[PDB]
Amino acid sequence: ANLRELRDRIG
Amino acid sequence: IRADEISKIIRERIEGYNREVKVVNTGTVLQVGDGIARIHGLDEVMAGELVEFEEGTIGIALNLESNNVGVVLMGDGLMIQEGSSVKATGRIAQIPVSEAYLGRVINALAKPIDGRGEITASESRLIESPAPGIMSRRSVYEPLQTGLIAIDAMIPVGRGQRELIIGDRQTGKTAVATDTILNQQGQNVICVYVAIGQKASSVAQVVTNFQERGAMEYTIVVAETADSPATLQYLAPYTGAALAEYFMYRERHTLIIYDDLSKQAQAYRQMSLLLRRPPGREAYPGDVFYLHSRLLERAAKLSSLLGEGSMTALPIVETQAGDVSAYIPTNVISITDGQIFLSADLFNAGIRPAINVGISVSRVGSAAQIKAMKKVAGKLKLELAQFAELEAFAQFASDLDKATQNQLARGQRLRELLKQPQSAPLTVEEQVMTIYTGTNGYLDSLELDQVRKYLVELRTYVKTNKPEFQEIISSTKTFTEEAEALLKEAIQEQMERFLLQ
Amino acid sequence: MEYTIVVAETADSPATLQYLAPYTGAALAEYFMYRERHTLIIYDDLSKQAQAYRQMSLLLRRPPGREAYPGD
Amino acid sequence: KKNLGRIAQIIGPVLDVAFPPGKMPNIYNALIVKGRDTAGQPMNVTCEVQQLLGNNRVRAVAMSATDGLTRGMEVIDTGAPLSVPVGGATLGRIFNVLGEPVDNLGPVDTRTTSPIHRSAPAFTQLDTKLSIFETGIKVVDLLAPYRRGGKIGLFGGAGVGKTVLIMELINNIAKAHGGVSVFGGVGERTREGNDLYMEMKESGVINEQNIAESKVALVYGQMNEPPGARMRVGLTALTMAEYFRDVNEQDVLLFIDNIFRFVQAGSEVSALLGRMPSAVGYQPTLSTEMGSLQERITSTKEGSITSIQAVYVPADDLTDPAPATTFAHLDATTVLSRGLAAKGIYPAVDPLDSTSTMLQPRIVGEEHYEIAQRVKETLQRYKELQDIIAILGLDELSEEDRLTVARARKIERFLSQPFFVAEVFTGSPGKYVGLAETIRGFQLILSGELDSLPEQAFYLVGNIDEATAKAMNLEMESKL
Amino acid sequence: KKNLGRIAQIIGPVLDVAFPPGKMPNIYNALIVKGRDTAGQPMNVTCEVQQLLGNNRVRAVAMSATDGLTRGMEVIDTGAPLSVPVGGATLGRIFNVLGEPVDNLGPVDTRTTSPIHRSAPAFTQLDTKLSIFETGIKVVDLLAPYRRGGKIGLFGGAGVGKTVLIMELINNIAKAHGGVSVFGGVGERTREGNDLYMEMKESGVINEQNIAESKVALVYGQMNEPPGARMRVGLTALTMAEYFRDVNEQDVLLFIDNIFRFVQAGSEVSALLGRMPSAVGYQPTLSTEMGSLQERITSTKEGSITSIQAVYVPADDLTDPAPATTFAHLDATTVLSRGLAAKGIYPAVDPLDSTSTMLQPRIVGEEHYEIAQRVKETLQRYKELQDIIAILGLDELSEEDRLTVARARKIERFLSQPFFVAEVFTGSPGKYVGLAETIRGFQLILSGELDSLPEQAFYLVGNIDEATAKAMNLEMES
Amino acid sequence: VDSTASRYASALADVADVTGTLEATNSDVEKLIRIFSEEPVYYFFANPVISIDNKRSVLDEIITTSGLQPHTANFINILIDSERINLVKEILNEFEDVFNKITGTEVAVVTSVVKLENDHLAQIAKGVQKITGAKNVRIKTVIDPSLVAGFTIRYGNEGSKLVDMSVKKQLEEIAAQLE
Ligand SMILES: Nc1ncnc2c1ncn2[C@@H]1O[C@H](COP(=O)(O)OP(=O)(O)OP(=O)(O)O)[C@@H](O)[C@H]1O
Ligand SMILES: Nc1ncnc2c1ncn2[C@@H]1O[C@H](COP(=O)(O)OP(=O)(O)OP(=O)(O)O)[C@@H](O)[C@H]1O
Ligand SMILES: Nc1ncnc2c1ncn2[C@@H]1O[C@H](COP(=O)(O)OP(=O)(O)O)[C@@H](O)[C@H]1O
Repeated sequence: ANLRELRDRIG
Repeated sequence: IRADEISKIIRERIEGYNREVKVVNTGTVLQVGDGIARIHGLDEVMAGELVEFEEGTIGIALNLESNNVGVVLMGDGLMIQEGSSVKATGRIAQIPVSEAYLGRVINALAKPIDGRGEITASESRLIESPAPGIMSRRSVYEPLQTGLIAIDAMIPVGRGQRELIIGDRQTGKTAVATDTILNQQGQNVICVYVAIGQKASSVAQVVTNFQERGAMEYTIVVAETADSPATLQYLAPYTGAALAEYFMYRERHTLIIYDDLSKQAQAYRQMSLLLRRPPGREAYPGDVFYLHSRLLERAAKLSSLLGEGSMTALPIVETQAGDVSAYIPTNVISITDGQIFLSADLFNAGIRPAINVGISVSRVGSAAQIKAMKKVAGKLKLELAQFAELEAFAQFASDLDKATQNQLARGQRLRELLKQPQSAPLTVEEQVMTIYTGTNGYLDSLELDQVRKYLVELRTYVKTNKPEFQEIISSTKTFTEEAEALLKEAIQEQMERFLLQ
Repeated sequence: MEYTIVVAETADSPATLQYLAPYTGAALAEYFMYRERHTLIIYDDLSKQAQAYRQMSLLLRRPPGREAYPGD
Repeated sequence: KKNLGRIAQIIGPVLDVAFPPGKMPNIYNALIVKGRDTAGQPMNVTCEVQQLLGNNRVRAVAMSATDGLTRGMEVIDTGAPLSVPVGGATLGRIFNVLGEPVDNLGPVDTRTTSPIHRSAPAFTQLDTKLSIFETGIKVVDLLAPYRRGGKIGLFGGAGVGKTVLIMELINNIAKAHGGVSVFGGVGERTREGNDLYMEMKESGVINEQNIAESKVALVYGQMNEPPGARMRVGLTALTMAEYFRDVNEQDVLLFIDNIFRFVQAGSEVSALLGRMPSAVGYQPTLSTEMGSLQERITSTKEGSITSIQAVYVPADDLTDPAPATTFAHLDATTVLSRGLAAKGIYPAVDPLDSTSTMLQPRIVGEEHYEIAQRVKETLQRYKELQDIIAILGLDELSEEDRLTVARARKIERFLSQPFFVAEVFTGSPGKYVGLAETIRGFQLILSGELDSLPEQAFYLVGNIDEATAKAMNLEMESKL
Repeated sequence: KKNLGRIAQIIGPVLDVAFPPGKMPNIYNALIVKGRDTAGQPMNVTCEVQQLLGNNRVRAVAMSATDGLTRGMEVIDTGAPLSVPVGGATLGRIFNVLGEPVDNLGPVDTRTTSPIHRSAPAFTQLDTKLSIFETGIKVVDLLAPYRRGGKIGLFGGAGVGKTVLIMELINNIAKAHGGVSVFGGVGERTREGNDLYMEMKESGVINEQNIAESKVALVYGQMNEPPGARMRVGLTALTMAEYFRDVNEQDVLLFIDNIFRFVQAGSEVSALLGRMPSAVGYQPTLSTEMGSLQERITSTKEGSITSIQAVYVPADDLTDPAPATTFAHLDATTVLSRGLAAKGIYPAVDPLDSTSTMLQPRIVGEEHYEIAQRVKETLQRYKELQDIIAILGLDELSEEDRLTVARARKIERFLSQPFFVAEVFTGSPGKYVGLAETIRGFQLILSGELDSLPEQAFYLVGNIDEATAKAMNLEMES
Repeated sequence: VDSTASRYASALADVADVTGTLEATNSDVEKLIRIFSEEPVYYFFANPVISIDNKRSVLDEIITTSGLQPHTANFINILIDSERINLVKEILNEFEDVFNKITGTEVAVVTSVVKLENDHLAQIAKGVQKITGAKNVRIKTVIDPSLVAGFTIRYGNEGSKLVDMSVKKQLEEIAAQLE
């Protein structure tokens, strides 16, 4: 869930 | 490339090889690693049987491999010598248990370590024992006075629950567990605190605060320092559970605190790696989940047929940098009845104790509260989640409605009444009167800092004025209408007394 | 369905037949394509086929690679 | 059968057993150890052989504990897989993986029995019936309709409301069913299984005064068990349900919780059976095993099985290989979120990620499909708007956009219903909402005629009428 | 005679030694091996037994360089663990890993030795007194007080201020603290082990003439030795302080720098001993390795050990297994940020990630704990607002929010303090500030009697009057 | 050399040293090597798809036809039931090795064009007895028309130590030519 939440913060 | 062929065993077996004999009664030592010994011989030994070395250090025959036995050590193997003989103890890892252990600091070896004397216990119990099944259990239906108003209103822990106290570094977890133990001084529960792999100064500090607060007649402190091997640390919570499990079989309500469980988990990771078992995610074994399950499922409430002696776990797990996605936090969350997550960011922000009420779970719910608190704390945690989520959004706004802003104020008053100081227990009478003064909007007319400074004086006021409130709430456990009328008069006259101020 | 062939090998099959099935679809489409006739083929999905082949490799002690998928 | 196999190695839960070179058991046979316990009496520790190793030694898996098993014990082949009792005797009895009655009642009628390991039905014996059935939970009714006879997953994390939802779903469906139900507990809290047993003893579906008139059979392989029990309780329960649908030919139900503990048990025992580790630590035999288990759960031309199973998701990551595998073998999937969980909206079903195969124009009616896709539309609009209105502010949107924000903020609260089993957790009497009421509520909320109601009026209300009466309650209290 | 055997293998610093069959060396017995040099006979290579491999063979990590070690040389087992000299001889001397002088002076007493693998004092022998130990730095004095007798951990990345901080703590403390202070240099530069020595010698702490009255012992496992030596210098310094604390009853100080190298030593040798790798790179026996040092560094009723130590967190990661297992055996952590270092507020102590077990109102009183609590509250309020500030700025806030942002912007600068050591870097000479005046400075900040004067006034000062006179001074130079 | 095989060979040498039957077991394993030099009988015993009772029977017929003491045969019994049968050729090469090592019959090889007599063999025998501590020094000779002037003597645990007095001078010269 770390990479998904990091991608979503990027977005 | 393969062990058990060390050219002295080969001649020992080649001198007689017209035979089918067995050498069950003895066994030799082939390797002595960093706490794990490979044994040749022992052609009858169980998996888990206690095996004693030539020095006199006992061990457990964990891995029963083909021709040789990989035995772990319940001590430091500095004086083991290879080629020397081992034995079989015949019993499978029992510790003595009786009601003379109460108040004494014990090793994981179940031998006392405060030097206060040797302890006597006739009946013994295995350190590993199966959990009670479905017939010898019942629903959790008694309360448990933790003393903290936040947990006792919003995350109701009851007698027979296992509430994981999960958190981060230095965020108040052991403080929560110690207040839970120290509060019980008139309820007759047998507290057990198994300190696994903690700093010895912290063990002595906790036992000194215990013996100064008077809980030396309750507890047993099953504490070993960091200098135990991996095996003693891995075994310690099973010893603590054996003691408390003995007690709850004797229809006494107990309370056990595992502190921590990631320390037992890393201890088990050591032995899974030094016995060359395969590692999994983050080099943990696959079966550390089953380890925590077999340890943690032993705590529940016994049925009406087995004396109804409950047993409550309160395992403690720290999370590095505040996550859950790691292995051992996720496992212990999935096993326990709910979890209490303590956030260090609400901790540094004055909110102490720092219970993040959003993601803290109580799986037993208001069937673990008395009828009084069950009435007044009916829809409390959910409405507080709503107030927190709409206060987070009302910062994205400029102008609001007065109705919702008054709602934000009342939610702030509910938020302010739940900060409980350390070593300051609230009783259930104090708790329910505080929460009735809170949830009905009797606080919405004063300033923020005045909330607790008003509430403590009101509580002392009803202490010294209305014992009929105490008797109604205590004897009958139900929030009747006469008590509510008493409380409303108390709030009104207290408001006039502060209006004089 | 007057022209569509649908080869299929569901999840309950071994990894062997899941690995095989797209090649049988490809051989049928190859044959019909070599009869001077235009064709089409749908693979659904290559992820399940790759998981089947990865399991077939890791069971045969072929060395694992990136995210356990073998080097093939 | 009738050989004498000796234990040759015990690495915890796995055993290595050797046989005389004449007879050797088949894969998935059932060994049984004539060992001894601590008191010296003969105790059986049942086992399943998972692997032929060569040099006339095979590798077993213990269905019970190993503490007390000695290198030099004797085992007896049964020449069969683990047969489990079936019929009308398996009704109202708690059952282990070993087919033994765990509840303190007498034995079971073992003249009719069935082996655990069989193969899934043929392609021609699958019944293409796509009928819808009204659940009652407003989200589960409207947004994600459940297929009758088709598998259904409750994907969720830890402590979001899977078990509450599946217990309330039993409370709703089983009493209004037309057949038998079976419950298989695979790795759950023992006290929660006993909570279910007591709540169903008082809910009459056991009717324990007269056995075999019960309508539920309970199997439990929970968390305090060695990996064999958890790895095979799903197969035991599925064999019971398969008997109930194949010989009786009646609609059966099968609530499987928790299936992630089944896969985890497989991986736990699989790392030690010699297999290389797959992705992040599950077994290499993941997908074909979930096929060998799931594809037996199917509707058929004799009697359908609707299988509401609760799938755990580790770390709330649907990427994880066990949810990634489990998604394929399910029809009507439901995603339980943590955001809506701590937000207060229970049930925490994520409206945008929960998606079914039954929500169709030609399967679930025109007005339902239009209203459902429209609700998902306006919520996707709000969740897209969120990271803008965070930093921008609320006075810098247009009337259509702020109207969308407020209407979505009503909708999200209205999809929260106080369950029957959650009265302990909410503080409200239980609710049951019809499909008609839910589509009426969303027509009324969306079309505009309720934007004068409070955005806490739709919190934990059953009908839109109850939302209006709660709105009157709130406003009257505030005006005093 | 002691039993002697031959080495069968050598894999770098890991030496596999076979013996005659009946007579085997114990665990942790040292193996003085004769070896061969180019000139003469070296013999300085020395091995301690870690494992027993069977077939009358042990495996033993070499403490010194492993070249010279030809396969098939005679290895004599001493019969005891590795035993270093201690008592009055080590004082004022720089020692090696095996307890041998490396400062090129006269031979020390080879008589009053003690083995390094002695066990920890029993749980009965613990003392339970909690007293604050003021050092004069604002961030340790207000926020996370250090404890007399408690182990104190300093964390941080590479070059974020750990060694200047431990040298400043030594500068303030070790002059007046009338007990021996055993500095231990494990895994750091020999330049530091030399500059410390030259400062000690020129100051007068180590007087060459009359080296007896020195009351400071040193030992150095630097960055030029095999992993065995950097793995055992910690235990060398530990027994060299343990003798003082046990027998002379002295309050002893201990300064280790930096124990992450002592962890990495075991993580480097366990991959050579063949043991299976644990979490991402380290050995499986990691926390036991930690405890086998840390639990022996406790205070008793006989004496005291206060152990300042630097714990280098690797790759600026705080949740790596070695700092993660270091965090448990400490009485106070003071983690050193990279952001506060790059932004110039030196020392770069992370304020609200610094924690001590002694910030309790029963120890430091009500007023001090109250002021500390409110300081941490305002700092976290600014920390929460930092994202909204960094993306957009400050005008979007309420006035009551910019009051906290301004107060914490003044605090974040007043948390600096110029060092008596680091004056040679910045140029601002060292200032010692008391606790009783740090509290009053922070009370004057939080009251609002100082919020009018600017924010760079508070930067790099000592007392509060230095900040007010700084504000009065920078309005003269127009 | 603590291999999987030299432990077995060292065990058999240990048994023959405590029993006093080493110099007999040397020719015993000479017979057993001329047994296991043939691929069909070594292939019969090596491959794992032949049942165990017939292996017992046929090795017993080899014993009753060649007359061996269980001092020798129990080794093969332990090997076959320990599935170390495919390492029998390695063990039987290391048996004479450890037997020469302990009983001191050290082997010395020479490789040259040599047409030698007892003299050069004897003097190199006593010289390597003095410098290597050979209890009994035994020679090995290889005829090689390549190395022209002198010889190439090897000895040690495996023949590791070398001094060649033929072409080493040649390589020193062609190396110091350009240097
Ligand atoms: N409600 C409270 N009010 C004020 N202070 C509190 C409260 N609860 C805890 N604390 C403070 O937090 C301090 C540290 O708590 P504690 O040691 O329990 O955290 P911990 O997680 O056990 O630490 P560690 O990470 O070392 O295990 C206690 O000394 C106590 O003073
Ligand atoms: N108070 C300070 N003022 C100015 N510069 C400082 C200060 N503290 C640290 N520094 C800078 O940090 C650099 C390194 O600090 P220091 O050597 O003390 O710690 P370190 O390198 O982390 O220690 P080690 O690497 O030995 O563990 C110094 O060059 C110095 O320039
Ligand atoms: N519909 C609901 N209404 C109220 N509370 C709920 C609801 N669903 C879940 N909860 C909360 O979740 C907890 C139970 O979650 P559960 O389903 O047992 O966890 P898991 O999904 O991990 O099995 C209860 O404590 C309850 O407070």
